[PDB]
Amino acid sequence: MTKIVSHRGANRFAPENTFAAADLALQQGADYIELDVRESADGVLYVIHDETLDRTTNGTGPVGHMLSSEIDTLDAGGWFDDRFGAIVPRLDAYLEHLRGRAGVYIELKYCDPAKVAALVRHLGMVRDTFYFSFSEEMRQGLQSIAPEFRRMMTLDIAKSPSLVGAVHHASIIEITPAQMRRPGIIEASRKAGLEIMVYYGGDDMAVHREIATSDVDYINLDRPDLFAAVRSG
Amino acid sequence: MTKIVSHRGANRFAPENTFAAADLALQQGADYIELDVRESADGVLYVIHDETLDRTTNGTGPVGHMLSSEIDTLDAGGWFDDRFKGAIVPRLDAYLEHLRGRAGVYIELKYCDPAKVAALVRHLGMVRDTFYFSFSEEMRQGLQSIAPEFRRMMTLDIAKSPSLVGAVHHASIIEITPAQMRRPGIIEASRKAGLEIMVYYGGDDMAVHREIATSDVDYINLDRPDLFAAV
Amino acid sequence: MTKIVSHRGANRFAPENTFAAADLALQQGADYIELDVRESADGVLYVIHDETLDRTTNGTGPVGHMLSSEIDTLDAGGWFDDRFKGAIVPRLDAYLEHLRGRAGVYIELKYCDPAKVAALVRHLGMVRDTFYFSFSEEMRQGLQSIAPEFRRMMTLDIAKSPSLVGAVHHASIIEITPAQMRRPGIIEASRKAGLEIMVYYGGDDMAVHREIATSDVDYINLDRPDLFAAVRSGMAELLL
Amino acid sequence: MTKIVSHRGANRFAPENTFAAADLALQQGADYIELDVRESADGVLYVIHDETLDRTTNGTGPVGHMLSSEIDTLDAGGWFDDRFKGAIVPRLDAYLEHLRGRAGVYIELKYCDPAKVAALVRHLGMVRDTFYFSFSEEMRQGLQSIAPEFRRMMTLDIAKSPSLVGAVHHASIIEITPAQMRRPGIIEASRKAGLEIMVYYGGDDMAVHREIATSDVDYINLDRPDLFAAVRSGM
Amino acid sequence: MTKIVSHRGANRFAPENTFAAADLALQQGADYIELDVRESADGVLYVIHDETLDRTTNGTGPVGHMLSSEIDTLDAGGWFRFKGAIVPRLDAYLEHLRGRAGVYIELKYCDPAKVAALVRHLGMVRDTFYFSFSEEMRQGLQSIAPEFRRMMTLDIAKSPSLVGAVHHASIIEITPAQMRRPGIIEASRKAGLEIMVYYGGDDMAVHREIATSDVDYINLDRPDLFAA
Amino acid sequence: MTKIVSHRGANRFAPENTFAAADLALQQGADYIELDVRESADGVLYVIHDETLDRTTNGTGPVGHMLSSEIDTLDAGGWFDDRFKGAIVPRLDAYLEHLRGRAGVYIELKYCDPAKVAALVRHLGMVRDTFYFSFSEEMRQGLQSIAPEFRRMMTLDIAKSPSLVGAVHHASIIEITPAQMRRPGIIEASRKAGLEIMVYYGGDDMAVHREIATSDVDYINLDRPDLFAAVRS
Repeated sequence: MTKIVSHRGANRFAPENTFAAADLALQQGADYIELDVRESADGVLYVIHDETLDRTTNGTGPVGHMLSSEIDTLDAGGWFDDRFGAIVPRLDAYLEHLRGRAGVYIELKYCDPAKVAALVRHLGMVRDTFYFSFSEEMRQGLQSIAPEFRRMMTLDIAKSPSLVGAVHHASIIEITPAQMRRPGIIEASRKAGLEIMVYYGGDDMAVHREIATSDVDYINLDRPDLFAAVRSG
Repeated sequence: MTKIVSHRGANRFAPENTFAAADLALQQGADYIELDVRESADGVLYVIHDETLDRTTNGTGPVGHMLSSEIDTLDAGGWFDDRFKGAIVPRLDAYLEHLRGRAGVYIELKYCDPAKVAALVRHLGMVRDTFYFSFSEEMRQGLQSIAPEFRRMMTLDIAKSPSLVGAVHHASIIEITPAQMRRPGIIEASRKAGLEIMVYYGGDDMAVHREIATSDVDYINLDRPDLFAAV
Repeated sequence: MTKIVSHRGANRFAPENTFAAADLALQQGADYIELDVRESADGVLYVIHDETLDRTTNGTGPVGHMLSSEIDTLDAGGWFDDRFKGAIVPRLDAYLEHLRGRAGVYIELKYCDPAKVAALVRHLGMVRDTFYFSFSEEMRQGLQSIAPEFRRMMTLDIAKSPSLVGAVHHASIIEITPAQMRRPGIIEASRKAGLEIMVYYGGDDMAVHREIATSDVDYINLDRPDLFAAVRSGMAELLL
Repeated sequence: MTKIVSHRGANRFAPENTFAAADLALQQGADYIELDVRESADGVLYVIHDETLDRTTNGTGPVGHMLSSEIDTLDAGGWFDDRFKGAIVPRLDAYLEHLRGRAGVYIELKYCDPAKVAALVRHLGMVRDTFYFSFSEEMRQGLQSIAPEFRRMMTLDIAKSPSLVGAVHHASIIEITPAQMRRPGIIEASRKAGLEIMVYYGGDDMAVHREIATSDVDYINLDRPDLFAAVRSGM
Repeated sequence: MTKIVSHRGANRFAPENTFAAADLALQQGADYIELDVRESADGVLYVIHDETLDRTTNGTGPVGHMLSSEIDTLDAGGWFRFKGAIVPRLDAYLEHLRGRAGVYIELKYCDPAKVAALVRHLGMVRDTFYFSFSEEMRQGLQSIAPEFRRMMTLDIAKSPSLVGAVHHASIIEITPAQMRRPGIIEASRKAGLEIMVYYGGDDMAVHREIATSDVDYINLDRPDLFAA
Repeated sequence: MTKIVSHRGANRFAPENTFAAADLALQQGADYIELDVRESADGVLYVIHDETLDRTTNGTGPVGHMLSSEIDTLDAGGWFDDRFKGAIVPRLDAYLEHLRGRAGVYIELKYCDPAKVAALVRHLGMVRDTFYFSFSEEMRQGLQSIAPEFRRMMTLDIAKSPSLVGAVHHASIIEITPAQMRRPGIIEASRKAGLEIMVYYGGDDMAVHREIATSDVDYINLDRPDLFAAVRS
């Protein structure tokens, strides 16, 4: 049965990357929660997609340039609705809060891979966690510090299912719906012994079904509720 | 339920690292089969333990100095029982193709070329059902560089602590002696670490076998598949 | 005398990267066959240049997304000429075996598993007569830690300086444009560095071929073995 | 002015590797404190020398097979004296925080997770006033790839030459025996390489201490802070 | 106290990357002399910024394609009282500066092994730090000389806590705008980093700002002003 | 034909690793000169085998602990014979300078800075005419990381199989013993692996010399060039 990976939490009904967005996703049936990591000017791990506070908080400028004390005081939920001054979660709490409740797909944006390794190791969440990053710097870093961690590569970058493990040292391959459909793509990913996650952040119930129907291990989506119902069938 | 890992195949009643010994262990309920691998003078991958041929074949000297053509000649069963005269020193090549689909494989690199092992396993598509280890640092470094994604294991005697099996030795699997399986905190520390757990037994004591089947262990490295299957 | 490196076979008279373009190249006096490698969806090493099958086959899309079983189906000659209707997309497998004992091979990795390439060559015993290159930094580093000892080359365009081919790029062979060949100190620096020199041309100006054949150059990476071979035979006589 | 490095603390008057030993050393004049890092079965960084609890605690067996829960239960002081019956096995956690701002710290990894150490140190902002070493190659290489910016030392016995401390061992500090210190070439060669100089001793000969203080050395890896402390003052 | 790093000498008063621009700046109170290094076709280190000879020489083309011999010929003073000024070999330039100042070496494109050997030989490790916009040059030197001092700009590291943890540098460089921002210097100090500020701006009003700030180095293009 | 590798120089007629012992070797027709490098306390690369200055000089103590200034002033010939009174321990600097153009150089690192070696050989343009080795894994890993290009040898004793001389020890040259040279499959395997072959002897049983010279061997690591040389003529 395909597991649900919630892309930045219950994105459509709660401020992305918030305990609320996260808690909501767990309610709608998400099996995993995806988050994005960044580091404050003073070395603290936070959950936030953008490089700057602007788009999703009461603050502005590079998160890398701000100290945590200030960051910990920003509003990260009012921009969505007044019903939400949610905090820019610290990977510290955000993870401890998720531990035991779900798996976490951690995507490094820019931070210290060592701190991530040390933390995940401290919490004992190695098995139930997997990594990725568009930053080559981050991948190599995490690849050198934590080879044993589960990581994933996109077919888009790997060029071939056979190279996801061989070249990108990953055990999970992310493919689009178009790639999911191509006959050999799944058989190949399977020959390579990869878990398979398909990315789709839309509303087409049909697409959700077709995925819940295919030989796929995960779905990285922006609407867990929909896929959860389709999985109901 | 604990999975069975046949150490050198059912060697108590068959020649170790032989198709016979392996098919035997397989028939006695083995879930995985463990191999020993070395490379010939001319780069061929063989399933043999000792560095030399003397002990388990009718040949002599270092395996690294004999051509594959001469090796495929030797008898790898005679020394054991007369009932084993044909017994060849299997080629990792053919040995894995055979097991491919009948069981899992635990490949211990004695001394060879990691690249050829990774090329081989990736071609047979046996990445998910195999794991590695070596007492040679050189071999582990090579394999670690060539195939980080590969599942591997470290023993507790080397890692010093379960918290270091993955963190320091990049292992996903931890192997422990039955004694260590007894220490209350060891199995728990390993689970905290998220490692798979395997115990090396291969004894006669059917009680220990039942004790391990009882504990929260994932695999049991064995010399007597027969016994454990019953339990 | 200068050695000839056939750029993806005698491509001007045969479908590039094809057993046909290669045999032609051999018959025409080439000492090395240059070939491009990519990997199928299921990990089979193939000889083909483009990322997609569209141009040199009757198939379409990325090769990385198609299973070798269907790939072996395609026709890699038909597009060049009716004479080549059933040319297959060579499996590095067969190709290298067919070339072993017949020529040297210059293997350019486009995108594939370095481990498989190194493993295959070590098995055929072809490490002395093959050299590598790749435009993909990822492929280069992969092969650099997997096969530090293989023979490799770097372009001056990338190395910036002959002295950096081996120093920074770990290569023992430098590739140069005809223009850089003419620069007085380039061939000399490369010589001080202990590098083998290769000039990439592949045009059809007889003058250039004769010039190159006349310079202090070890190899000529070209598109027309027929031309350079003539010029070279001419040199051979004088050599007598 | 030669700075003093207290090897496992004032181990000559207090149970080694305990806060008691650390504060005592601080008082005898210590500039730096030396620890040894091990790791519990569940990944908690502890300050204890031996691979086994036996010799310096009321616990027995490998430190790596025991959960922090039980370790935090041991008596790392009683064996030394009744005055210290209380003593606990210091978690690198708190031990470091307690020293931060009060003294420099020489961290010697026995066997543990380099990553856990590098993260802890960065989080505590103690990068600068701290330096590392280890006799485990596995440990040094682990730390070398994870934290190459850290300050670290190499013993001459291993580096063979002073010009190889940095070039081959990537170290910034060279440890020298009082003997090797005497050779006029050793010290000058070290300085040429831009190295810091530390002399390991831990002996009680006021004779030696005087000489070391005499020499052109930066640190002295001591076992008797009081002795050299007195000698330094006089100068 | 804040030290002065001369961005390839007093490039404003004398031909950049020259013994002249080095002496002048050194005389004006400069503490360090920043220099740009490239390698000739026959492998000789040379101080010159651009990849091509043109801009600051009577010779043309890439430096990488010219033999040291012919390069030694060129005059890198003309284009600026100076005329016979030569393109300095890192050999002489480094020996010439030893004992008189620190040296900030910025690798443009060359062999890190040659640089490390040279600096190790000359006993100049402690008084020198590195950088390079080239990932290749940085990884090369990082693997060859982990111990050398190096800097990463905040522009690239994104966070002060990442200058050492990710780019393995002990020196962080920043702009004045960044210098002005509160918690930046603070975070930089927590990471135990040395702080350098780039500013080739004559606004003597900012030179005053920097001076009063908690900086360690000032990589200026006009030493004189800051010296005042 | 077989190239001659003068192991430490003409051993029975001139103090090992000396200018005198090298020039003498060249006369007996040596093609290559094997050296042993060690670094002086102050960073100078010298040519000397032992870790200490005892056995081969009038000085004493580990070479690494003595400054170059001093070492330069020592006597490396008197120990051998009054004839070589004054022989100096050769800096790899001038020793390579002196050999460039007249011989191949087998540079065996004992314990020094691989970068210093690397830079030197690069500057003197002697990359093609030299190959390397070291029993020290520490030295081998460093040279390997700094100069993968350099040609290097590995003994079959260590590689366990000619097929691993390249694949694992990244070397193109395999040094074997006469004993192994006699074993059938060996030399052939080495050829299948495209390896250059070198045999170590240093003995004086001139029968063997010819056995080696009549074998498919490219190099001979000798103690007596004079002998093998004449067997060559």
